Amino acid sequence: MEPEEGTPLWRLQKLPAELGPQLLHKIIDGICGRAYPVYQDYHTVWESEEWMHVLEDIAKFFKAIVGKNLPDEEIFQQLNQLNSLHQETIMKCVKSRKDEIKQALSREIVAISSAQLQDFDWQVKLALSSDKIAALRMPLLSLHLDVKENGEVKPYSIEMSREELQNLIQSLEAANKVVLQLK
Amino acid sequence: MGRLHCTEDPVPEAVGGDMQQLNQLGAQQFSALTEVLFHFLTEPKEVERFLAQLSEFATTNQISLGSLRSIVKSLLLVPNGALKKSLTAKQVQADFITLGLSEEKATYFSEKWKQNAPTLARWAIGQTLMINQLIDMEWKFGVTSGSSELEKVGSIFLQLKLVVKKGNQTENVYIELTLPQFYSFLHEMERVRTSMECFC
Amino acid sequence: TNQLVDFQWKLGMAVSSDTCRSLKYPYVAVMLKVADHSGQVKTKCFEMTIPQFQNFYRQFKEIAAVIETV
Amino acid sequence: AGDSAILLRAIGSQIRDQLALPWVPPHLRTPKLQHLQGSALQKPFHASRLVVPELSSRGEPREFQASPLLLPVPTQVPQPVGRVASLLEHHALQLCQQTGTRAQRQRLQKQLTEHLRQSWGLLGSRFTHSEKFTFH
Amino acid sequence: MAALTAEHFAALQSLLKASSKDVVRQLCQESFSSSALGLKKLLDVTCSSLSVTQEEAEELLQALHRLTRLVAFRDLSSAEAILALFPENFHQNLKNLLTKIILEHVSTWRTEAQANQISLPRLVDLDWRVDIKTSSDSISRMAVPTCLLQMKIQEDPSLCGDKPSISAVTVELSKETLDTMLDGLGRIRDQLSAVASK
Amino acid sequence: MAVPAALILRESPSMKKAVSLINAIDTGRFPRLLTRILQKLHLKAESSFSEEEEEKLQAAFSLEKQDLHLVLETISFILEQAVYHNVKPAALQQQLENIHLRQDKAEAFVNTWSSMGQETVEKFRQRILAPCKLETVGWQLNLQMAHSAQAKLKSPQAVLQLGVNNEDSKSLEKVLVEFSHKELFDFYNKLETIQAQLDSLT
Repeated sequence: MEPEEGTPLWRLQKLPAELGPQLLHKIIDGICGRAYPVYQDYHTVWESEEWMHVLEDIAKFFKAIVGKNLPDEEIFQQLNQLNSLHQETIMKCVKSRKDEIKQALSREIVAISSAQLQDFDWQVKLALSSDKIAALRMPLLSLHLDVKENGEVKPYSIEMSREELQNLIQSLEAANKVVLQLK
Repeated sequence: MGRLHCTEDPVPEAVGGDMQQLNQLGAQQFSALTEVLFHFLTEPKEVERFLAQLSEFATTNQISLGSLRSIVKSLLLVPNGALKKSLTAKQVQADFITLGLSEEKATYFSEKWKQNAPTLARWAIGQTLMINQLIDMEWKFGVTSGSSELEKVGSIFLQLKLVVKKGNQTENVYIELTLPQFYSFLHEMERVRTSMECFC
Repeated sequence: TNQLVDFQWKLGMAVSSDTCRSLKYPYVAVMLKVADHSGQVKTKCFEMTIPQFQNFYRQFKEIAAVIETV
Repeated sequence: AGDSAILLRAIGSQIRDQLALPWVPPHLRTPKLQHLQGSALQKPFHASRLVVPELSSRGEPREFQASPLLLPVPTQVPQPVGRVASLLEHHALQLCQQTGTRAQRQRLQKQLTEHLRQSWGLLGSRFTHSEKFTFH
Repeated sequence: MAALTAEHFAALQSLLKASSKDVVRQLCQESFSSSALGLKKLLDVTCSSLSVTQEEAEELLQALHRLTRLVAFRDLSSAEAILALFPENFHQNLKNLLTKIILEHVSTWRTEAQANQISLPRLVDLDWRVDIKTSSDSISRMAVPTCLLQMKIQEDPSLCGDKPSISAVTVELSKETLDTMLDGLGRIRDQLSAVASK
Repeated sequence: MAVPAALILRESPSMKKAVSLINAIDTGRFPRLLTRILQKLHLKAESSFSEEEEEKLQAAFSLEKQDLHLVLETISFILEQAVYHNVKPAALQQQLENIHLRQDKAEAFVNTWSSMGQETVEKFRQRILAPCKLETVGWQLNLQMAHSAQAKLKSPQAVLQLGVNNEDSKSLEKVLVEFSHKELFDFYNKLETIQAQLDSLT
């Protein structure tokens, strides 16, 4: 004996259908960058080695139907095998979360590159003296970059005077002019 | 038996003009150019020597080196397809005749191609991909007489050094085998030999 | 040897750079995800020009032809 | 200048207050002295993308937002430092967006398309010695 | 291996404090096998079982480690040789019990020590495939046989650090290269069919 | 001990060309050529001649670079086989004539091998097949006088530096080790065990 196979949501047929909306929205939160659901809530529904495939099979479905901009009728036709409440649940999740999923995909298209800026921070400080000169009073900016490369996040730091920061901003303003012709 | 065929229909029109430039050559000039081109192809990394030969050839005839480069490029198009396909000399000859090289000159080029082709075929097979090619092996056969844990031991061992080409660079791989492992290793690699000597 | 886990692509235009106001050239960018020995998975990305894609795509059509008549 | 004089006077009185306290061994520092003497851990600025309710929401998107399935916005991040960094960068982007030609834009997109068509339209040792001498 | 001392033998007297002969037997067996880090873990195990002080337990594990490996290093083949190591003042029933335990394990100890010698990285597994190459980007057709050799190799984990202790390398051989190394390895086989070298 | 009577030096097309060239090679220069190669032979990272010296050899012989290179490789292979077998002089003479080498070249080999070969065989015997060697030993002796946690010390300290050659990388790594007096005597006792193990072999 073995379960059915077909639309990869065949593993959802094991759920009690009243749990449907909770799990599917929480998987979408994980797609978009929040926490995924925890197995402890569903350990009676799937095996621990099976649960890992439930998450993957659901995430692929939502990504695929949004990326292809499918019509609602073509989505219904893919859901024909599911329980009617699971069919209705999934259609509602699409309508409510379509625009949020689409933004997650756009973020993932930027990752088709060798390195990405993950986060930044900055500090302004005043240097009051040094071993070279006692009446130094030089403003400096420290810019901290977190760059994701080869699946690891690397910290960089860059220090700028008033004039270096002016050249930086003047260059990024030229880039922004081009961005705003496209955006 | 044999059948005449061209390499392919997409060919630059300039190639036909270059064959007309070979028609302008004297037979002694054409034959010298044939041998110069094959002298490169028999040593195909000696590009500097070929360029020196082209300079001498250009200076001897007093022909523009740019026009000579055209002739060289136009000629090379036929062997590249021919060697990849493994075309016959007569097929190469008919193609050169279609390009407009005179049938005698195309005959000499196809015959010198014919002689060189077994040499060039062996070269081409060498270029084909290999994954982590073994290029050298060194070995040491010995006995462990004593250790820090036991005064007396008496354990036979084999050490191998494998030198492995990994694209642009080489690596050394060090492996120690016990006595039972050595015979198991040698027994397997003799099976390899046997199946490399028979198929189907 | 290595095995492909996934293949992804994007098509884009390079529009402008600080040295060249009108770049305006298209590219194809490919991401390969490969599994190593013991299943360690890693990604590699590279750009192609549009002529390079046409060649890359053309050669895979040769592989598919020989692999049937092998 | 009066404003810079006030700054330097504030700077100097901070250095006094720090010089006035001795160095304490790291295993004895209470949390105040951990901050002054550098044995506390700072946490990096890391921002996560939030979901916020939209008042103009109607239909099925509103039915989601009106329900426990959309968590209260700051509680969507487990850690308070990431929670702070997330709200800060979310609000920063809103200011950039709201603070920012159709013929010029259509013209540019048509210029980009012609370049794509024009680009495609080009389709239109003793071991080696022993081998060399006796096994090659 | 350095000789034992009266301080070590006094630690062995802690075995009189120990709860059972098999507890002694356990401590003997584990102290031979245990690393220094294992000895920290085993020290906690010893304190928990014996409830003696950590000093007594640590010195006892040190004394057994030193005693057992001294016998294994020398390979003392009889009780009489082992008994000579013990001082005359030692508790004779415990001294006789230790001799019995040492006799049983000593055969196993030399076998276990002989496996864990230092070496270059060891061969763990060997696999091979023979293919015939049929075509390439540059030759339309071919018929060249090739061997891919796959080896799985392990290094002492103390030398690896961050890296995994075991790795795999593929190596490709033509028959020309294969024949060359079959000669090289055959030499060693001929000189052992009669049990000593040529 | 015994050495096989079969062909130590073996026929091949490249060998047959080289044999004709070596018979042609100037007998007045050939002994000097041989001794340089034999002295170098144990070195894998080093050529027997520079390209400038190979140009001088080309100008003397009137060989091409590839022909001279083949000859140098052929001579190396002949001498490599002589080391591996540890061939006796008279046996070497016969093998050279068996590849149809001319008498003066064969005699020139036998003379050059006779003195220099035995040193070369010993130099090969000391070769190591390992990724790392111990290369250098060095030490410094110090007297501790004080530190931030104790005054009035008088403790001898030794620092040992071991220079380890990593021939995979052609880089030497310097390892520094501290010893107290008790620690250095413990180390000495282990070296004394290694020496007794070594002395058991003789």
